This record gives sequence, C-alpha cells and structure tokens, in this order.
Amino acid sequence: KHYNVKGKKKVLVPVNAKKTINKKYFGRKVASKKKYVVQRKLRKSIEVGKVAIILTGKHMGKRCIITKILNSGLLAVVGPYEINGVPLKRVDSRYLVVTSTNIFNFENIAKLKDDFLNYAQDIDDDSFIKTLEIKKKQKKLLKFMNNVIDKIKEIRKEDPKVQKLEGIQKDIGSLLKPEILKNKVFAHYLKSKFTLRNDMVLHKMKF
Amino acid sequence: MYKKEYVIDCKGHLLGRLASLIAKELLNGQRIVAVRCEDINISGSLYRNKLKYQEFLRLRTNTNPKKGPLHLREPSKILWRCVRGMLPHKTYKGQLALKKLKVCVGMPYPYDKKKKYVLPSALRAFRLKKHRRYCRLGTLSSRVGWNYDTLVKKNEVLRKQVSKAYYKKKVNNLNEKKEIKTEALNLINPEQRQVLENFGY
Amino acid sequence: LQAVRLYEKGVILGYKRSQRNQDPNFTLISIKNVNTKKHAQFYVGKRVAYVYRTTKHHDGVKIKCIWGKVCRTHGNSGVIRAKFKTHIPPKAFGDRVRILMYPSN
Amino acid sequence: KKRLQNKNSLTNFAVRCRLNPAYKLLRSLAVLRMRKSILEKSKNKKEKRVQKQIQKKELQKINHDYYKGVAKAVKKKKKREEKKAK
Amino acid sequence: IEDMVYQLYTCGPVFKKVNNFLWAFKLKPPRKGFKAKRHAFNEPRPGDWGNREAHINELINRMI
Amino acid sequence: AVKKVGKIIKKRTKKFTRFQSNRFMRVKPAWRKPRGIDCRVRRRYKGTNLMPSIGYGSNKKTKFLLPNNKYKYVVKNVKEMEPLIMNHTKYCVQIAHNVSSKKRKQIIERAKQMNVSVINAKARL
RNA sequence: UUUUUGUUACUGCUAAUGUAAAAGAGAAAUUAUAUAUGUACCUGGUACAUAAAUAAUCCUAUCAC
RNA sequence: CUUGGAUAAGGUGCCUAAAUAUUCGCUCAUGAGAUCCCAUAAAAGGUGUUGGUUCAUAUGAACUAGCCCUGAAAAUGGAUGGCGCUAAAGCGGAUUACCGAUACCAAGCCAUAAAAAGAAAGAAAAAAUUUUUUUUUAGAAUCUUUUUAUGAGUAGAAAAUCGUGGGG
RNA sequence: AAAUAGUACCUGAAAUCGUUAAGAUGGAACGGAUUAAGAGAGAAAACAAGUAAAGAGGGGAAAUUCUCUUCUUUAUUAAAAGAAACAUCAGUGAUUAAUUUAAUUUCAAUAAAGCAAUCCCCUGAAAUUGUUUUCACUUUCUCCCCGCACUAAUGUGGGGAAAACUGGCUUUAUUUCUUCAAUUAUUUUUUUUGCUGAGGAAUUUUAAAAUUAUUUGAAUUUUUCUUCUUAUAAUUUAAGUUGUUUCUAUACAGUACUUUCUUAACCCACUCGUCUUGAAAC
Ligand SMILES: [Mg+2]
Ligand SMILES: [Mg+2]
Ligand SMILES: [Mg+2]
Ligand SMILES: [Mg+2]
Ligand SMILES: [Mg+2]
Ligand SMILES: [Mg+2]
Ligand SMILES: [Mg+2]
Ligand SMILES: [Mg+2]
Ligand SMILES: [Mg+2]
Ligand SMILES: [Mg+2]
Ligand SMILES: [Mg+2]
Ligand SMILES: [Mg+2]
Ligand SMILES: [Mg+2]
Ligand SMILES: [Mg+2]
Ligand SMILES: [Mg+2]
Ligand SMILES: [Mg+2]
Ligand SMILES: [Mg+2]
Ligand SMILES: [Mg+2]
Ligand SMILES: [Mg+2]
Ligand SMILES: [Mg+2]
Ligand SMILES: [Mg+2]
Ligand SMILES: [Mg+2]
Repeated sequence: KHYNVKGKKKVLVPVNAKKTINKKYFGRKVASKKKYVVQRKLRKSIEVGKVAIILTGKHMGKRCIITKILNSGLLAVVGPYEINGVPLKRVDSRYLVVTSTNIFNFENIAKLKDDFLNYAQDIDDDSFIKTLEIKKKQKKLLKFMNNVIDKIKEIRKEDPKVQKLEGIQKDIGSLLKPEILKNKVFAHYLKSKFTLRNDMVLHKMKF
Repeated sequence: MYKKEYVIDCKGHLLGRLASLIAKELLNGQRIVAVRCEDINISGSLYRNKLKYQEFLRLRTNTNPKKGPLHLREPSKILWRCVRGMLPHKTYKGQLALKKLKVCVGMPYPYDKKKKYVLPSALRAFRLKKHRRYCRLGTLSSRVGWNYDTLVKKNEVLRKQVSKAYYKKKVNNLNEKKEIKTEALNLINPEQRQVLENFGY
Repeated sequence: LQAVRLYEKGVILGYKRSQRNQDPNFTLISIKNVNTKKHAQFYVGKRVAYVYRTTKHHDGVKIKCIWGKVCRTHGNSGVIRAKFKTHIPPKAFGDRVRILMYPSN
Repeated sequence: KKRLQNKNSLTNFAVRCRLNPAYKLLRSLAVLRMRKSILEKSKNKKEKRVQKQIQKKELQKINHDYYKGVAKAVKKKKKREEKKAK
Repeated sequence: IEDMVYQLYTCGPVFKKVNNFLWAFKLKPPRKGFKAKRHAFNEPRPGDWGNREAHINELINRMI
Repeated sequence: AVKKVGKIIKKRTKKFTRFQSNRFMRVKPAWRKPRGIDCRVRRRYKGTNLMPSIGYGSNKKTKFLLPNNKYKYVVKNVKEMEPLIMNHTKYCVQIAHNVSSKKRKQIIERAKQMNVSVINAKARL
C-alpha cells in the first residue's frame, strides 16, 4: 500500500494498536484508531556491500560489512568473524558511520555477490530476540562469581536460534575469507579500528 | 585553550591588549606563564607615561598609608596588577582565575627549555603606526626605582649563547635524519612510495 | 594505544545570561576546533555527555553522567547552546564534556 | 464543540482543498506547465533568442530616444545656469 | 475564504462587513528587528514611522 | 520548580514563609500578608520573599489525590467504613489518632476483607 | 628504605580517600617590521646562500598470541 | 503559574551575554576624548593640521569652518563606573551579523467575566478457553459538560473561606 | 503501679546555659532563584492476579453435606506500570539548495566579412524643445631628433610620425569554449535539526474533503499528481500521538528510586512600623 499527496508516494505498512484508556462515562476502549503507518526510508548511502564503523557497543571502533536491510528499519552486519572477531549482529543504522568503499567493487571479489545474496536471505529479524524461557534459565543462576559467568555463556550456546545464526555466519566466512586475504592492505584495514587524532576536525573530514 | 599550559614571552606586546587576552583565557580555565615581562611596550611617550605613574604614586590612605594602594614597581608585578583589574577578583571563582597566572622577569630555568608562543592580535608591529611614540616598560620602571635592569640583560646574553649552541646541534641532527630518509625511500614497495608521493609526504 | 576516542572535546562555560540575570535552563559550550558560526551548525543534533567523579560508591561505581543535546548556535564565533535533562551545577564551569557522534548522518 | 488542533491551512493538502474547492485544478495546471518547460531544455530556449531579435529591436529605439532626451534636457539646464552665473 | 480575499484586495461592494467580521490581527515581532521606531521612514536616518508605500509587504512577511 | 510524577503536576513544593521570621523569634513562620508602607515584599522587589497567589492552583482533575492516586477518608469505628464497599478503587482509608489498639485490629481486618488499602496500618503494634 | 589484599562486644575513636579539571592534554634559535638569518674572509664591512598566507606545519600511534 | 520562539530601549576589548566585524574621512594633547535628563565653561587668540570661497604673473594675499591648542586657581587620596585604549577600544557617516525584558507570538494549567446547552438512561474494552476473570456502566440547578476574552494597586468598599470559649 | 511523683513534690513550653557528635570560618550574619555533594528516614502507585500440595483459623447455607474467605511454606505461571533509544504523524521554529511564467534601455563569448583614424558606442568644449555644423576625446611591448643613461621603473624627460594588434560600430548563426546578471510580480520544491502531544465523542472524530483500485459519462491543459464525488469498496493527508525493542527486574528496601534537613557554588537581595510631595536615612 501507499498514498500519494503532492507527489510524494509515502509507503504504508500495517501496525497494531495495544494501549487502552478510560472512557468518559462508561467502560474503557483502545486508544489508537490507525491501521497503517509510514515506513522509514533509510539514507542514500546504505548499500549491501559497504564497510562501516560501530560507534557504541562492545565493538566500538571496529569495522564491518553490511549484509541485509531487515524489514524493521535496522540492519545486520558481519565483519567476517574469521577475519575480524565480529559475528552476525544487528545494529541501528543511526549508530554507524558508512564509508565510500564497497567490497563488490574489487574485481577479485565482485564475482561472488550472488552466493553472498543467497546466504543472506535466511537472515531473519525474529531470530535475534531471545525467548522467555532462556531469560528465565539465565536469571535463575543468581540464587562464586566465576562459575556463573560461564554457566550463562553455556545457556546461550544451546538456543536453536543462536545455532541457526551461527551456521550462516560460518558459511559467509568460509565463502568470503580466502579472497579478502589476497589484498594485504585491505585485510589489514579491516583488522584495525578507527580513532580520532588531533589535527583532524570532523567537519572537514570525509569517510 | 585545550592544553595543560601555555608559555608566552611578552617582548614586543602592548600592555592592555595582552592583558585583555590573558584574562579571558584565565576565566575560561587555562594556566598561563608569562616571561620577559621587562620588554613589554606602551603606546605613549616615555615622559607622558612617567607622569601617569607619578599621579598613581600620590594617592594613599591619609590616616595610615600602610593600608591603601600599594605601589608595586617590578615590570612583571605591573602586568599582574593590570590583569587583576580585568577580572572579578572579589568572588571565589574570579579569585581562582587570578591564581592561575605566573609572571617572570627574564627567563628562569623551567621555561628556558619550553616552547614560547606569541599573540599577533597584540603585537606592536601590527597595531601602532610608525610615526607614533611609545616606551619600554623596563626603562619606565627603572625611572621609578626598580634597580635590576642591567642584571637581567647580562643574564639574557648567556641564555642566548647557550640557545645558539643548542640550535646548531639540532640543525645538524635534522640534516643527518633527512639523508637517511631520502635513502630509505628506495627500499619500499612501489605502492607505498606512490601513495606517499601522491599526498606529498 | 588503547581506548579509542570517537568524540570531540569541549569546555562548559556558564549559563545563558545577560548582565545581572541568569536563566539556567540553557548552557554554553565551546568546541575545540570550531570558531565560526557556520562551522558550529555542523554539530546541531549530537548528544552531549558530562562525566565526573564522586568519593562514595553509588551503584558499585564512582562515575556518573548527565545527558544533554546540542540545540543551536550562539553567534559569530562557534559557541553553542545546550540543554540537559537536569541543570548543570555551577561548580563545573571549566570542566570537560564529550560532544559525541552517535546520531550519525 | 470541543476544540481540537488548528491545522495549517496552507501546507496541509486535505484542509487546503477543503477551504478552496479550486486549488487542486490550479496546482495541477501549474505542475503540468512546469514539467513541460523543464523538459524543453536544449530543444526550446533556442528560439527565445529569436523573439529577443523580434521585439527588443522594436522597443530599443523608443527607449533609447526617451533616455537621450532626458539627458539632453538636464545638460541644457546646466549650460543655461552657467551662462547666467557670469 | 476566497470571496473575502477578493472583497478585501479590491474595495468590493462588501468591504465594511467583511473587514468588520475579522478579529484584529495579532502579529509576531519582525525576524531581523526594526531600525528605530523613534524616527520616520522618510527621514535621512534609520527610522520607521512614516507611510512606506509598497515596502510594507516585505516587513509584514517578516512578522507573519 | 515544577514536579511531575505521572499525570499529576505540582507547580511548587517549597512553602511560603513569613517575612522577617528568620531574624526575629517572636515572629512565627506561618504566612501573613504584609501591610504597611515601605515593605519591599508588598511592593514586589526582586530578591526577597514571594507572595502566594491563585495562579499556583492545581488541576481540577487531580486536586486531592495522594501519590496512591486515590482520595483519603478517615474512619473512627468499624461501622463508619460501610460506604466504601461501592467505590473501593477511588478511596483509601486512614485510621483516626485516638482509637485504641483493639479497635484498630478490627478495622484493619475488615478493610482487608473489603479490598481497600490502609495508609497507616502499622501504628500501636 | 620492593610486592599482595583493600579504603563498596561497645568509651568520641582506635583499619584506611582525595581532585577548579587525562583520553596523543606531543613540539626549547635569534632578530627586523620601508626587511631578516647562516656560512666564508677582512677589521662593523664584502661575497654567496636560505625563509617570506612561514602551526594553512612537522612528529607520534593499531602489525595480537 | 510555566515551556519554546523572536524582539524593544540599548549594546558587542575585559569586567559582562554578543564584532579586537566590514567600509570611508578626521585627530597627537609635558593636565586628549568618550552621546537625552546629567552632573559647568566664555570673550579673545594660534605661521598646528584639513577642506572651501574671492582677489592679484606661481608666488603674494584676504576671508570661511571641522578636530587640536592657549585662555583654565582650593582645600582627606580618586575617578569617561574600573582597567585601559592612539593600524582606537576616540569624533562624523555607511553596510551586515549578533546579544538582550514580567512587553509580543504558539501550546498547557488556575481564577474572574460572559456564552452554547442540559429536568425521559443505554454496554465498552482487555486477559484466559466458545465459558471464566478485571475496570467502568454518570444525572447533586449557587449543579454538570464544553467555548472565548481577561488578570498592576495606597486610602477605601464587598464576597467566599479558616480557627477560639460556651448553647440546642 | 509509678520516685525523671521526694514535700520548692500534677503536667512541665519559650527566652537563657551545659555535654557529646557532625560541619563552616581573609573587616557582620541570616535570605530569594537553581542545582550538586553528604547524612537521616521511607513502600500507601513506585512488578506478578491466578493455579497446585499442605498446615492453622473464621463464617454462610441445605449434627452431615456443600460452599466462601484470612494467614504460613513449598513450586509454577502470566499481566500491568515508569524511564531511555529509535521511528511515524500533527502543531510551532531554526538552517541550505533550488525553481515556472512575466515585467523592467542589462550583458558576455566562438566562427567569417567589413567601416571610420583624434576616429568610434559614449563624454566634453564652442556656434523652450527638435535639427545642423566646427574642435577635442586611444595608447602600442613600433620609428625619428634633442638630453646621451639623463628614470622610482627589466628604462626615462621634451618634440614629432605611423598602426588599427588593442578599443568601438555594422552584416550572420551561432550559445556545454564561455555568458544568460539584478530587482520586483506571480508559482513549485529540497538538506540537516530544537520544543510540544490538551482530549477520549451512548450516536456530528458525523457529513464533507483527500487518497488508492475498479467504473457511468464530458471536456481540455493532450497528460504514470489533467480536470469535473455525474457509481460501489477501502484508507488518512480528514476527525489535537501512535508503535517496536531494552531497562527498573525474575525486586520486597541495598550505595538504586521518593522525601526532609545540612553545607557549597553562579546571579540577585539597605531596617521594620509611622507621619510625609519625598525614608535605608545624620
Ligand atoms: Mg539573526
Ligand atoms: Mg536596532
Ligand atoms: Mg517620546
Ligand atoms: Mg505544597
Ligand atoms: Mg510610599
Ligand atoms: Mg522565555
Ligand atoms: Mg563574552
Ligand atoms: Mg604683506
Ligand atoms: Mg560607561
Ligand atoms: Mg565598550
Ligand atoms: Mg488585582
Ligand atoms: Mg467567655
Ligand atoms: Mg496500672
Ligand atoms: Mg492528678
Ligand atoms: Mg583581624
Ligand atoms: Mg577587413
Ligand atoms: Mg555575584
Ligand atoms: Mg548587590
Ligand atoms: Mg499621602
Ligand atoms: Mg518634611
Ligand atoms: Mg520606612
Ligand atoms: Mg543623611
């Protein structure tokens, strides 16, 4: 669906109404009365094979490769774990800086786009939320401060969503690693992280 | 103003313009050390400025001169007082700002081996037309009883000799390193040399 | 050689004021390499963090943060007006802040 | 009635057409002739020079004469006063 | 609303009624300030208080 | 300043103290309106005590609610709390100051059976 | 005058923390302003060279085990 | 009583928020000067410097008015508000940007004034599997819904409200 | 019963003084606004209905059946709320980059061909507007003579020549080599961003309007936003904010959250009452 007012063509997707409130002078009702909503329209530099820099999490400073636009606005990246230490991961596009360099512009690598795109199809948005029972299992362990840590790490390893996602991660790494290592300077560029040095001002930079 | 300390030599600067730029820096929070305060300049004839100091000398508490205006006359304490009059030195914050300034006559040890900066927005050469009259602070303060103008000059002579020897050794070192640099450029893979040449390194 | 930076440095000046009145709803910030009005506009949506230390432990740690936003410029020289969630105390008027780069564009 | 948000009558298309039942046609016609002319870069705009040759030559002599006359009158006044001052 | 726009822009037969129907307009201050409300528009100084014939549009677009 | 928790808004929390009550101990802190020429508080000089006015009033929809988000009702015996069985979601009870422990136990036990909350059910235990 | 762990029955107590400013907080000739500095030779002079939007620049930093 | 935006008067070297802004002239003071009320100065002079007018073969004159100077002496030590300022931070203009109210504009809430109405009454949602469980299911006339504009106060006047000893 | 009811004997306030503890302290002290750092208290909203197995009670109804509830454990299970981040819409602003059609003596460039030499588009000086006629108005990196190196000038002072490179005008076809400006009138868009979200319609949050996809007919502007609700369905841009994740948290008062005191900072603040034109008043 879409609507077109003054030549704009906003796109519509369904949305559910949840919150309830009080009526004026008899029983209650739901607040929201809408049935569709407008989509997000990411900015015009997010493409499939581009490299980027994580800015916020445990992997702040590290570089990665875009993999998919995930139907809920945010997007999945790998900086191939075999090369970098960054697994399949979902990030908000507002916590990334995207450079102008593309993996599939190297003639050594540009021939593998289709086998990359066939693997990326199975990447899903629901597979990233951990189920309630795993939460319950991890949170029962608070009732020695080193056995609990690996015990938590072990409950995670047995979640079938984790195993499914790990399989695809391994397949991508196996496909794409050997060709990357042939470009020495590029592999070194991927293995290092980005930092700010004095004498670069961030409103005259390009990156 | 994002540094632990700035060292200024005041040779050739005008007193008011320099004092107005030090005070705002101090208020924003920045240690400042000023050296060679005896070479500061003022923008009138020497006689005219001596008249002004004479007027400053004749005001005192009538009943008890121990109180009241204290007539400091070392060339660095004068800059200290001129800066103090551009700050709100009667609040706690403005008294903190005043304690972050250090002034010297000549150039003592810790700072003779540091890097000195200037402020072009206050230089006499850029601010004062060439047919106007000006005086030197050391001469004026010697005329009203300071008595150490000759000794600091004698010390500065030796300081400049030691600096000249240091500069000689440094220039030799830079030449000897440049030759090594130009030899090592031929031992690098062509791609690194080409990317270094493209950006002029 | 460790602990990458990923922000630009700043210094917190006083409040938004006139002579004799205060208005502590807004606060003035200076950014290190920015000294024109047109270059200050570049930063007009970024998040601002003010980090300081305490002497007792509070939630296991001795560091806490107050969060803010960059709202507009302050005229011809690269000062900016910022708004925080609580009011910044006056005992901070030369201290350090982080102009982050999170809401990236 | 309860009062609601007062909607922007100019930039909100539904209420703009609510107040003016003729705005849709006018805006559409303007968009049509806007797209036509921009599509005619390097196909049109070539003869507009021809019409420049057509009518600016027609108006040029009249304008030139008018301003020549004003300037000559101002000069005659100057000389007439300078002769009198002697 | 276009009928009263017509009747206001030209002194139509219905002007007293249309004009009297409206509340007095309440306007913002101008976005770049005045010059000096003390002095007149036609004075050789910065001033504001005269009859500015066709330059009123520019001013009241800055306080609309 | 303004304090807001949920939908309830308080426009001010500090009290209004009587002018000069910090300097003389014969002057109590309870607010009295200043009358008298040359006062500097009656004339609204800047930098002194403020006066209370009708502007600080509270929203009519949330004027007497506690942080509990209910109204308060004070009871003196078991029978006085009969009307609360019909409106047990909009009211909470508080026990009066001069009732004995034996009476308080009964009141608390009935309030529990009615599903109404008690503000101060820990006194004289 | 090395290091490890910490400063999370009762009498005032008898174990014990601070910060107006860390996130590469990098940078030592001198001199003039209708001109300067270095080298060589005479006793300031002569010859040659070098800077001249000179911090709008140099240096330093990721390659683990 | 507040949140945000943009101004007036006046200002943008530091004290102090915002120009050591741009573009033309003038001025050197061995007691310079610095804008309403406002916090004093004259007659008379200048071979200081800058423009203009009128006479006499490329010098000699005579006038005119801007800044500066002489005229200009009082009692505790002192005041362009202070520091200070001469490629002005002074005097006369011009062009832009900026800072700045309890005044202006948009939105919320309190009270006051006026207004549009009301004395006939019936099921809404969510959670759990086509049956259970929660919340509500209103009608007090000086009352109940909703809408717009407004709010300074001595002497003085009125209404509503809070508390004290006794009585039914 | 009670002696902190011991005869100056019920209760036992304030002024004033003692003891211990915690703070502050450069020629007064208190105070208003706003926050922060400490210390003391706190669960009535500031998480979990219900289910299941016991154990201890207390009621109701038809001395045995059913039924309702309050506490204690044990182990199982939802829901709801507040805050932060991101996105969508609406209202009100900042910021940058453009645009249709017209007017109003605008210009500039690339081929070729030409016209006049103190001469040209202009401007000046003489002989009420229109017209006519004379004389002046360019410098070149060229030449000649005098001074013969004289200049601030890698040139120069005085006097003479030439030329149309430069400058101006005319024919023509050109406009991505390059220009197509400026100011008004009238129209249409765009980059990055701050603040706000009142209300909850038992029958006007309806009607209408807009949108999208099938249609019933006519125009014209001749078209993937062309018009005219001349037929049904849906949607919102109409008819004042909605959604998704995370945290608080698998808590029962903890250093977190609410609150009251204490002490700093930044800005501000003369002693009340009275008579008086006028009071901080020597
Ligand atoms: Mg502006
Ligand atoms: Mg103005
Ligand atoms: Mg007046
Ligand atoms: Mg209160
Ligand atoms: Mg009075
Ligand atoms: Mg405001
Ligand atoms: Mg300032
Ligand atoms: Mg004579
Ligand atoms: Mg002043
Ligand atoms: Mg000033
Ligand atoms: Mg009143
Ligand atoms: Mg009595
Ligand atoms: Mg007893
Ligand atoms: Mg008794
Ligand atoms: Mg003493
Ligand atoms: Mg020819
Ligand atoms: Mg102060
Ligand atoms: Mg004061
Ligand atoms: Mg009177
Ligand atoms: Mg009298
Ligand atoms: Mg008085
Ligand atoms: Mg007196």
